[PDB]
Amino acid sequence: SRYSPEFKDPLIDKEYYRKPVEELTEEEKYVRELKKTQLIKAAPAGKTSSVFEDPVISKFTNMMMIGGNKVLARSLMIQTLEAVKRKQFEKYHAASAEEQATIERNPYTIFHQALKNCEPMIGLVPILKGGRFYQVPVPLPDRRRRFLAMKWMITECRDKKHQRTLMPEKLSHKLLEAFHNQGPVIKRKHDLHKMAEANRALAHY
Amino acid sequence: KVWYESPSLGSHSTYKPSKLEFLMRSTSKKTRKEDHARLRALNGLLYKALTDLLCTPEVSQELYDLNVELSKVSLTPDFSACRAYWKTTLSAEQNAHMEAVLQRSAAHMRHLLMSQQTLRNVPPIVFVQDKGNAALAELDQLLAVADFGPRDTSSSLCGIDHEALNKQIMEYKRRKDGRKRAKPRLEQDSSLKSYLSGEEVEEYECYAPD
Amino acid sequence: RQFSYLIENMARDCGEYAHTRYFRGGMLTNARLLFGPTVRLPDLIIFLHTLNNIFEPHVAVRDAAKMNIPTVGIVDTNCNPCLITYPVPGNDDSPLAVHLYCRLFQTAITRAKEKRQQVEALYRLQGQK
Amino acid sequence: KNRAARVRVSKGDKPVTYEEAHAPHYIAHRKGWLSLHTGNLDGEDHAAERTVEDVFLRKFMWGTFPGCLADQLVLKRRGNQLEICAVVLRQLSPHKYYFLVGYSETLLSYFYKCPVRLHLQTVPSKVVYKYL
Amino acid sequence: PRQRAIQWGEDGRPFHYLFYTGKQSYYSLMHDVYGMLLNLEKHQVIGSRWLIKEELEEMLVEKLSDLDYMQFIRLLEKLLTSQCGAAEEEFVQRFRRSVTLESKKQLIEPVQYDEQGMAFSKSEGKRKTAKAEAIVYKHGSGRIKVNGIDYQLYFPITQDREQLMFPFHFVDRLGKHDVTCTVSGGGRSAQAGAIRLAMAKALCSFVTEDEVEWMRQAGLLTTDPRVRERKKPGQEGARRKFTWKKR
Amino acid sequence: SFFTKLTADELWKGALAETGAGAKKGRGKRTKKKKRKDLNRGQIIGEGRYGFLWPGLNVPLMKNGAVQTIAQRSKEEQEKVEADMIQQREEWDRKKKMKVKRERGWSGNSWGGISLGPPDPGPCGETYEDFDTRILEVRNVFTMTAKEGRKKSIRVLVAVGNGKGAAGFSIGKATDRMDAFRKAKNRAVHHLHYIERYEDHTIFHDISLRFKRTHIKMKKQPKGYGLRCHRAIITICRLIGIKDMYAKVSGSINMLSLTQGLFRGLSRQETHQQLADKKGLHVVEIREECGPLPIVVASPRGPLRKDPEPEDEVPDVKLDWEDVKTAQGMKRSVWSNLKRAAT
RNA sequence: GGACCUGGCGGUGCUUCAUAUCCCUCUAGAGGAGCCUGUUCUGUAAUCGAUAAACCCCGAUCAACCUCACCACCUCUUGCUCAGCCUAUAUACCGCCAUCUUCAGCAAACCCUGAUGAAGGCUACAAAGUAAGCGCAAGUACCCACGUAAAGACGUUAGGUCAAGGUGUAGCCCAUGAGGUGGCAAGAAAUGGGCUACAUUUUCUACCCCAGAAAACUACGAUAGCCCUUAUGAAACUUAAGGGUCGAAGGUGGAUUUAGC
Ligand SMILES: [K+]
Ligand SMILES: [K+]
Ligand SMILES: [K+]
Ligand SMILES: [K+]
Ligand SMILES: [K+]
Ligand SMILES: [K+]
Ligand SMILES: [Mg+2]
Ligand SMILES: [Mg+2]
Ligand SMILES: [Mg+2]
Ligand SMILES: [Mg+2]
Ligand SMILES: [Mg+2]
Ligand SMILES: [Mg+2]
Ligand SMILES: [Mg+2]
Ligand SMILES: [Mg+2]
Ligand SMILES: [Mg+2]
Ligand SMILES: [Mg+2]
Ligand SMILES: [Mg+2]
Ligand SMILES: [Mg+2]
Ligand SMILES: [Mg+2]
Ligand SMILES: [Mg+2]
Ligand SMILES: [Mg+2]
Ligand SMILES: [Mg+2]
Ligand SMILES: [Mg+2]
Ligand SMILES: [Mg+2]
Ligand SMILES: [Mg+2]
Ligand SMILES: [Mg+2]
Ligand SMILES: [Mg+2]
Ligand SMILES: [Mg+2]
Ligand SMILES: [Mg+2]
Repeated sequence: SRYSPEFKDPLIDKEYYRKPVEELTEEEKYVRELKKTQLIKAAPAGKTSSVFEDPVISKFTNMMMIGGNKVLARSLMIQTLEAVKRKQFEKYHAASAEEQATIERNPYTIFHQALKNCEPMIGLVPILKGGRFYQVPVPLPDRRRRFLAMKWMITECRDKKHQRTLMPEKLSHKLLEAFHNQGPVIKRKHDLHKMAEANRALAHY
Repeated sequence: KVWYESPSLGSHSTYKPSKLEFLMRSTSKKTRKEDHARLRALNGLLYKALTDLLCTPEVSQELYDLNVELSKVSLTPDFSACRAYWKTTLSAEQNAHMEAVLQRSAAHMRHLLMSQQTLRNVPPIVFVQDKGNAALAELDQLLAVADFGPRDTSSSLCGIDHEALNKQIMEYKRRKDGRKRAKPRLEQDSSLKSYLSGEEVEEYECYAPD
Repeated sequence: RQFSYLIENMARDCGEYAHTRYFRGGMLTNARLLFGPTVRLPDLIIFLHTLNNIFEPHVAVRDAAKMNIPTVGIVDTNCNPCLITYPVPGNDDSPLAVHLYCRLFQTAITRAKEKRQQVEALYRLQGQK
Repeated sequence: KNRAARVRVSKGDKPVTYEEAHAPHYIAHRKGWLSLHTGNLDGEDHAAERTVEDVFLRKFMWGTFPGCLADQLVLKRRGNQLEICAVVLRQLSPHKYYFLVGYSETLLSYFYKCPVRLHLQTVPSKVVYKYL
Repeated sequence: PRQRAIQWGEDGRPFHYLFYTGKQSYYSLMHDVYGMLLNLEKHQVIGSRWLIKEELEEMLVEKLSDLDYMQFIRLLEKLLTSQCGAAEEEFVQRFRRSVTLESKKQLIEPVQYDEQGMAFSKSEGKRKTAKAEAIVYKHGSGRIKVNGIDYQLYFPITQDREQLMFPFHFVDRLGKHDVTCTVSGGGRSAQAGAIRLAMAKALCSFVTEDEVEWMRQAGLLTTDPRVRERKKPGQEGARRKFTWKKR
Repeated sequence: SFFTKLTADELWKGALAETGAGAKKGRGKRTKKKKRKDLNRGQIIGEGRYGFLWPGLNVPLMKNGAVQTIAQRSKEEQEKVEADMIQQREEWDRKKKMKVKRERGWSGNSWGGISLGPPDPGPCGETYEDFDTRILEVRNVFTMTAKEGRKKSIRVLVAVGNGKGAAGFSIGKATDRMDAFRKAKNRAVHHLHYIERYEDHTIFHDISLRFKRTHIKMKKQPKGYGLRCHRAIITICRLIGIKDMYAKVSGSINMLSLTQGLFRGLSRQETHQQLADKKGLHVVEIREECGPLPIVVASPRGPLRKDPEPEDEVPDVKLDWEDVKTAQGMKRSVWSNLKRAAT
């Protein structure tokens, strides 16, 4: 890294700075006087203080990026969010006053809940025993569960089964499926859990 | 002494196991042969001290009723922490009670351990519930919460790469169609003969000299 | 080390030398390398304690004999006086004992240096006349 | 292991000069260049000819002052002037050094068609930087 | 090298009473510090650092071990905790160096005035090979000109425009300043980064001192040192190696 | 091509092949070896095949007060210059071939007994010209090493002495034999024993001692007896200054044990003056060549006892069967009392 | 044969480990297709060297003639050279390097312990080690004090190179030297590395990111084949560029495997 270990990561949070002094604790008062003597890394081009900043969608965009083409990756993302919103406005206008209350039209709420429905609680590890391989179940950390939900969704949309369908239509269709606990990605979660139940007797390895 | 060796020269040295000594120590220095012994035996002493406190009611009434048993006690060589292990109970409900009382007792127990002036300097003691196989326990907690959804070759056999072997043959078919070693000590030298042969390889300054 | 400070002051005051610190291998037997080819070694080494901190003889006792330097030493009942040239059986632990020794040697040394100056001065005054 | 122009360590008995003691990576850092001319600057010509001349002059002076050179030559070119600066020993008689200076300056001036001057600095012995 | 002159006279007697320790200067210092700690008993941080071992090895003109240095520092710390007087304070400061505590406080550009009397500040920024120079006016409507062009025409990519928004938004000053900046070199993203840094530095002239420290801690006033790494010979890229041939 | 030529140092470094895998492990042996020759040695600047005489370079600049001009030796006189240089070349080769040999030791291929000269002068203008050095043992020690396998080092045992009672010995260890010689001989001069000698030619009394498994029995002898001792003892006795002694070495014949065993016994011998002082009596020497004349060799410095030494009718001293068997004519050996060179 | 020391080894104990790494985990690949290129094998009258790690777009930042050292034929003999030899030997070498090294050690001068045995030499509230050299480190180059370069001893593999040049030893001298003419430099294949692809995050065009079309047997896909031009050259079925024609395998690739903080 071109940053010496002395450089600290920047904290981009407007609220963190406007917080009054009186509310601060003696520990939080020390952290603030300390950072005034520390070197701070330049803020990356990715994240800003904008009110529309979403770290989860920004991460999903990077996991879709091919060969540093962020413009294309982000274009696909915003086209998916627009395709999700238009599909829900079409379902909303076609519904009755009672069903309309249950129809979600916010694509960020759908995107977040769609991924949370795909996160696998437990996973498997390929372990070797006596020249023979047997998988072992293990709890998954929070980072790993969130990463696997985004990798399974992107992998499913890149599958060759989809013929000539553009990515914003594929991803929007899969997100709305997972939002309703349906789809291939939800099945992958269920299969991983079901396999991790058939290997419970192998938890001692 | 016994078959167990006790030859150490600095046997009269006053052992100083403190956190401050570790900082004032040569970095090159490595633990000597009988240096581990004092650690192995000092760690055992901590086990003895802790075990008596648990079974004596005077130390604490709550601790005595628990009847905790110490599985293992091993201090650290750093002199910063001490590792103590107590055996868990079957009832998870009962496990919570023991850990809670032990967690609060530890702070006082440390001062009680300082009552042994010989062992006065006691690093803060860690207590470890003996969840020796918590992998199944943690896995089974998630495994009940987890959502499963709606519920419904020969290469090794022989031991040789028979495929790879028959691939090299096909390519071939297409193409065509001891000594003595001298003892080192007895190696002969001629340095003395060269030495006895002989080995002979045989002022004033002026300005404007002439 | 209880008396390191006291001994260093006594040496400085009498105009002599003190070594109360960790004794490095070869200070006496390898002095020319450590100090230089023209280094002058001590003519007399006085041990106020003949044992090191692991209760073994101070290495300089052996090394003083190797370099043929006479040694004066306070020798307690757990010490080995064989190689000490002028041993003095006495308590080496009590501050009153150690303070006494430092006063006696300091005074003996200071008196002998003043006596040397008196004799020299008299020998010169008488020489001219 | 790199070999180029590296006087390898011995038993502490091999005297080396300042130049010999510095590997190539120290060129322009701790040691300068033994020849200075304009041929290797950007946009300059005749680097090939200046280089051949330098190789000859070093061999010529080595064999013309045999056993006398105490260090590498320093070659300086200004305009059409060629200056050869050599550190020599004090073993040869001064008459022989004046003969060889007159002879070498004349012969090299006619060979390379330029005014050539030879500057000799004498030292009692080879200057030792360190004993490797 | 200031190797001390011969440490003895013609008669061969060393000058210093601790000569035969081989470390007379170090042990003479330890002796003086230990003596001061005794006299006090009989009587009874950010600004500076301790000198480094190589700085002690020059004050004493001797070679020191690492543990020798520690013992001397542990003895000075033990002297501060005591009720040290003025005489015991000049001595400790001899071994306290003035740490290069130049504040991390950002330097504020001067506020200039144009022919019409409008206050503005000027600063510069660099990102990769892009170099930007920005003029931030004290008062304005939120207009940004990049090489004479509207920022949304110059930066058609939405991410580049967010970078220009970041400094003003973070201090709640969208629509309050006019900017005219010039940028050359680099690509579109690097130019957006260079303009971001230039505008942030110039904007520091029109915000409170606390706001300038908040921009610093948000990473808005630091030049990004991340530049392209050179390719090395014998490998495909700056880090990528050629395929290790199948054996 | 002129530009492909190299210097003599470059040419010899290649031709000699002293650095290389051959010379690393002595993988190559050298019965026939390329020897470096300095080819600029007898060469005069200005002298060439054509025989030109350059004024100021190879001939004098001024002759008869006038500057000399360029001249060329004629074919006949130039031919004699070339011939003279060839003879001077073969003459230089002949003189180098001649070298003065060194006297062998106990055997032709043995290092034992060879003199190494005096120890080197100390740093502070200290000198040991009066001391002679002798080699007692040169051993090749082989050390097995973690990464480098079997390595070869040298252990040397040397003795030093001035011939007047001051003598010592030291071990030397170095990779090179000459370095091991320098270490041992210089160290030995700092570990000198003083050995008392009776009449500066023999020991004061018979000495019988054991050091480890090496037994040494020494007998005081009269003048003219010579050194009839193990060859190593002879070497050490010449360094000490003992001229007449018999010694027999039994058990292990370990050179180091024998050397330090010998010095231990010679340094703990009681002189006649010490005997007189210890017992406060006269020490009276009876010589058969001087008849019944009593020769007082030592008298006590302190008071002289008045009570005679008790006369135990029979002494309880332990005897050597070899000494007794010889005195009784029962010792038969073809190897005893053989004629040998003066020692 | 006894005792002991060192080394090696243990289907030897314990302990802590590798940070783009031993395994898992992350990203893009290789292994499948075509093509380019090296090597092997085979072929040919027709080089040589590298060739497990540490060879395989390697000596070559480069072979149509030349280069060239090869083959066939012909020719010259004090020969471009006070000759010549790309003749053998890198297991005689210098020179320049690979490799562990993505290491931290190496070699001297002393001192002390073991009875002056092979051997050993550290404790910081310190118990025999030490004044110097080399490497590391520091410093320097590049945009910093970060990073990347550079550096990296001794030793290991008789590692590579006698064909860069030089050279020891041995050999040729009407020939193992020198010159001319023409010619080989292929593919039954196997394999390494790379390139381009298999497409929809794609294809074509405009633009350089607010577009319009294309989108499966007239799609994606050859930098291949064939044909014709142009460039260079004395010489081009041959080398390169362009155009035309042609529209193939390939539908994202088993074991295995490379690189990256
Ligand atoms: K072993
Ligand atoms: K592939
Ligand atoms: K080589
Ligand atoms: K060669
Ligand atoms: K050769
Ligand atoms: K490939
Ligand atoms: Mg005592
Ligand atoms: Mg390298
Ligand atoms: Mg790349
Ligand atoms: Mg013989
Ligand atoms: Mg392939
Ligand atoms: Mg080949
Ligand atoms: Mg080959
Ligand atoms: Mg080869
Ligand atoms: Mg190999
Ligand atoms: Mg041809
Ligand atoms: Mg050709
Ligand atoms: Mg040929
Ligand atoms: Mg080789
Ligand atoms: Mg710099
Ligand atoms: Mg650096
Ligand atoms: Mg490098
Ligand atoms: Mg370095
Ligand atoms: Mg080989
Ligand atoms: Mg050759
Ligand atoms: Mg031929
Ligand atoms: Mg097509
Ligand atoms: Mg084509
Ligand atoms: Mg043409």
